[PDB]
Amino acid sequence: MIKKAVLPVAGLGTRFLPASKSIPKEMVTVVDRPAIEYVVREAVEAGIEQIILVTHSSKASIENYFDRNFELETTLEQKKKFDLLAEITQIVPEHVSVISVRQPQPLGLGHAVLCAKSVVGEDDFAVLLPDVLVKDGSGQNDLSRMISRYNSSQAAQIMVEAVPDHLVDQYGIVDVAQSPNEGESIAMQGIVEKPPVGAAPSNLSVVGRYVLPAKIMQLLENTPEIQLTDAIAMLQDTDTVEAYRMQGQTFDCGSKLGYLKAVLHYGLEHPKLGMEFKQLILELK
Amino acid sequence: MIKKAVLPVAGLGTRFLPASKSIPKEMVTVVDRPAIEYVVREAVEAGIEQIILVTHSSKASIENYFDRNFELETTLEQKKKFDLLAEITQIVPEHVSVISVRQPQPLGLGHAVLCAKSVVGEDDFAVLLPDVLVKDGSGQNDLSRMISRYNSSQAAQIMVEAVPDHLVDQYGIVDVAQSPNEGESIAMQGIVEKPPVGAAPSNLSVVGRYVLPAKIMQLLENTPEIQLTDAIAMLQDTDTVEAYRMQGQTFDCGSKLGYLKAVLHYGLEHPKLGMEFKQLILELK
Amino acid sequence: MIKKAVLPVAGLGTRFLPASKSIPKEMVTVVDRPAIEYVVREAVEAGIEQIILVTHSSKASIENYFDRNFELETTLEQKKKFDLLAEITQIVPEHVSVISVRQPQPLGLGHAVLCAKSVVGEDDFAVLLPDVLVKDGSGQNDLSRMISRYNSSQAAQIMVEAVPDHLVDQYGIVDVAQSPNEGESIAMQGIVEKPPVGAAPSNLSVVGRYVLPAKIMQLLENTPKGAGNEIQLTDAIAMLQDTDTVEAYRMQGQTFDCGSKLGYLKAVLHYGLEHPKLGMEFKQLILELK
Amino acid sequence: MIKKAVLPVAGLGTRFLPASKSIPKEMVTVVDRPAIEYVVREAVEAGIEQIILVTHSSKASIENYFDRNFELETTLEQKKKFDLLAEITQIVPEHVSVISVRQPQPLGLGHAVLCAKSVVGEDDFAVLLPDVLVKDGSGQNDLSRMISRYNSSQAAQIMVEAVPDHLVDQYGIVDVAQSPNEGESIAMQGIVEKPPVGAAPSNLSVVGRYVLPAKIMQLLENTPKGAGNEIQLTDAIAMLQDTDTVEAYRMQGQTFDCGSKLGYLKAVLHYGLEHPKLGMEFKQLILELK
Ligand SMILES: O=c1ccn([C@@H]2O[C@H](COP(=O)(O)OP(=O)(O)OP(=O)(O)O)[C@@H](O)[C@H]2O)c(=O)[nH]1
Ligand SMILES: O=c1ccn([C@@H]2O[C@H](COP(=O)(O)OP(=O)(O)OP(=O)(O)O)[C@@H](O)[C@H]2O)c(=O)[nH]1
Repeated sequence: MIKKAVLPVAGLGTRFLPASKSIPKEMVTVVDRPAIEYVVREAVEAGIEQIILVTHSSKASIENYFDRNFELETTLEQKKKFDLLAEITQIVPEHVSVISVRQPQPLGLGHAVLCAKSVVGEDDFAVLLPDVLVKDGSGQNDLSRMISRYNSSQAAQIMVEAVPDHLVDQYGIVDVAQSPNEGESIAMQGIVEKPPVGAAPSNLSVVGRYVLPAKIMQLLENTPEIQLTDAIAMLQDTDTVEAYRMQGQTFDCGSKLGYLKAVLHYGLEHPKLGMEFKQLILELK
Repeated sequence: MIKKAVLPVAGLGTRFLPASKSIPKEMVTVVDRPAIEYVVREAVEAGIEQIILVTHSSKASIENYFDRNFELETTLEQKKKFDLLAEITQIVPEHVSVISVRQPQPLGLGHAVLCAKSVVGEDDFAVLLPDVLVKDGSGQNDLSRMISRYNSSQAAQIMVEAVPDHLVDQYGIVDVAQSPNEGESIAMQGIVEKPPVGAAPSNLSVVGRYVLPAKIMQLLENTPEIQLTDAIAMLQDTDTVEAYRMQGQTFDCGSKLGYLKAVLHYGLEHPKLGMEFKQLILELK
Repeated sequence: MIKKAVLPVAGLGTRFLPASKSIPKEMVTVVDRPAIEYVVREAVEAGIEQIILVTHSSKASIENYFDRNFELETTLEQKKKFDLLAEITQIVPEHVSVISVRQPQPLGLGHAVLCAKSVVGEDDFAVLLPDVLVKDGSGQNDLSRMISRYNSSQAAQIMVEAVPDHLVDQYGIVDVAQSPNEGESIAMQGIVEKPPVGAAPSNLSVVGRYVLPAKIMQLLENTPKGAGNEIQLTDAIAMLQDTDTVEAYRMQGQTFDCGSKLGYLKAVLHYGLEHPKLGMEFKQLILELK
Repeated sequence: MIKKAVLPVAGLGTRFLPASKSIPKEMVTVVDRPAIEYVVREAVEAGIEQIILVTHSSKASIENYFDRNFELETTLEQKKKFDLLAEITQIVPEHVSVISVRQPQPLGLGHAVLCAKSVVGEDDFAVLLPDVLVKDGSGQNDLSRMISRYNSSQAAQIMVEAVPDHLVDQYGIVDVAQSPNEGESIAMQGIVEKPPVGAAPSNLSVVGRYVLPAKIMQLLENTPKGAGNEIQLTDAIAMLQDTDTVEAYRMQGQTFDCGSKLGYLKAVLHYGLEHPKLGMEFKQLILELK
């Protein structure tokens, strides 16, 4: 049922500078590969088949990464390095397609999603914010848990995670009666942006993963900058909308410390370099 | 009904070299603008709303041309040149979208179209070969004549034009009982590629404009290189397929002489420079 | 003798839109190649060895033009188009180097030439404005003549061409005593911008070809007007006047301004006709026009 | 004294895939900036003024890094992030020029340095391999020491570092008589590639930092092996031996090979810890690991 995902990648990264000065914030290297690969992986391992990049003129290198590189391939055949040729050819299955649409101007997330309207048509769809990485410890990643819940419930889904009470002021936070269990959804009434450290209706931050109906493109055409949460509220007035509580862990690769935490955590766990990396950490003091 | 058009632009141009050495053959300048603009114009003036570029890693400059250029725009505001700012902002209507999908490898036109399968879905669609320019003398361009004929007849359409008998050997040529009139279609049985100057079943060359059903994506998955005409033949075995005979004139911007003929002909007729150009020609001898 | 040339190619090409919305002005097709090829050819046929491109972050396609393209070469081999592959491989003699340096911000032509300071060092150099094409010549080209002149005289050289009396307000024209003969120089004491139709000191227009000494870099670092128009080349040449002779060289040849849309079409026509292979078939296309 | 450095940065980065599939190896994030920033910093802190990038047609992002980004600057202004805008504006001292020349085909390191011939001219120059980071130092850095050494002695200088006896087969190691002290040089008579574990002429590894005279360009034009491995730098330095002293300089500091995936992670760790702002909070992330 849910086969399309919008990845809004058009935004420059003022928060991961100068790393992203001359390359997309999404192509910054997490262990041995760009951060966007962990996000595209996440989508594909949860049944996506059309990755829709809403992109900017400065970000060919993102499209290129999921395309074939003639000169680099046919100097891994001139040399005899077919292990590597495997790492640059088979990034996503033959049946997964990567599409591009440009965001003319940076008029917000809701505007980004709306640029995708031509491509999503009547299909429901996932939204995945590339600067957030999500790490699963099971065999069903939180995007898949969330999609199967959309599929049965037919309620829009918004991935959330609890934050310390003293930082609710840094995040979108959901208006929810009771906090659901790790892995399940509750009904939600709306999102409060950056509520003061006293007056939040939960400790559950909007993490940056959504499943939404085609309907919302209409809603986005008619908001009071176009911001997503406005269209999500407008959705309240017709349908049920649930907040999904993730089982996994997040890293904001936008913040310098969230990216250094992603390198450490994803590195300890790399198939090959994990044990040799664990070693390099031990040798430090 | 017919709202999507596939523009296969992934092919390098060995025939317009060195012009296209470091820029796409499609961005070569015809009077005062890239050749791709005449083709996108053609599609939009005939009711297209999703231009689908099947593209290559070397061709960002094509996507860029239909996107906004921050630094160039906001030094036409620092300067006070709003006539020009009009020529770089309003290339295609707000409601026309430009989509990109990459052709991994150059496995032929039929492969190019098939790369578009994710985006076309069940919709019927137009195919427009960018290195051919088409010039109309009426108020209905041959792509529009051809689309309205698909719409009523439900028969796939293949734009054709008559060639001298001594050059049938340079072109795809249609197998057709009688030649239709300029502006109308006949039934056709197949295309013969480059038949010898004796044994052609008509003098009507395949010009490089099609209207096809979604069906053909299935057909293209199952051809004996994947070449379009094979899938078109396979279509014969189920549906009627008509050859449309254009009222207009062509220029192959692929050949050095067809491009010099496009500059002359399109230049004599430029809103502003037409009369000043006509002048420059007169002054020559 | 003179081995180095600065091509300032960092402009956003506002005069030639939308053609240059998304590719350099310098990569516009004149017949069958980009304009920049005709300017590099001209330099090279005058013994220039080092082409110094003062460039902008979107002008990679200029640099790619004089470099080798793997995927393009290998598709030409696979099609056994060997003469073509030989042409797109030898764009510049093998002894010719193409360098790049960035113009950080677009502060005009003197600031652009100042950006080549480190690559020019103590050498004397030509400047070629790439938006001007200069065609025609019996033997050696106008740039060669003007260089042999800089070599003998050791006077800065500024290429000028005679314009009709009623258009001298469209041009920088030079303060000279008498107009020299075609292919000769004369001392000049200033250039006036868009002089008034009545009273201009000659009919000889500044063309966009210079031979200057390294000295000029030090002068470009000490010309005012930094916030108004930023660094003006004519102001630095004015300062050179104070210690050094400066001469106006008069072309034998004929220029074409591929900055205007209408000068571009003049060039396509004139180069088209003279094209060694298409010229005759292109004349044929013209005749057939009515 | 020594004002010029060639950074050969034209490789396709096969050792560091898929990280470098679609961005230069040289633009890989080490903590919070690309690797190339650390190599340019090092050169500059040793009085290098002209950075000469020998580059490939896909390495624009390297050149864009040391240039100004209009759209990026104007979005930083609109967000009143003025300290950041000041940082991304002054990446290199204002007296430092970054030049580019293309390596037409990938024929190895001597062919790359030969591509800088026209920009080096008669000047003596450093070569810095950008895939090697060199950290640490009490006062002036290893490259400064090695340059002041090239200045006094007028002997080609090759930076070497002591490796464990059982790994000398992973390295080019130098034929020296005695190993010098850290921060000192000694005459060397050859480098042997991956010498055998038993018998190597020292434990001092070639690091990828050189000070060479212009002479070497003429030698690089006359070293054989053109079709085998193409032009080898060690072959040209061997030929320099024939007329000129050549010395091995021993680092005070410590290198990191961001060509391997595992040397990259060493660098991130060691630079992370020493990062002037994140170091302490990054140590904190390590402690919390179990
Ligand atoms: O107009 C918009 C806004 C946001 N986004 C998407 O949302 C995120 C916005 O990325 P930003 O560039 O806005 O975030 P940042 O961390 O650099 O911080 P500031 O610039 O606010 O200081 C990115 O993931 C982007 O792709 C868009 O694509 N377009
Ligand atoms: O695999 C293919 C084949 C063809 N095409 C599309 O069809 C045309 C093929 O363009 P070509 O590059 O094949 O044509 P050319 O005129 O340069 O001649 P040769 O290379 O054959 O010598 C272009 O319009 C291209 O976009 C593709 O997009 N992909």
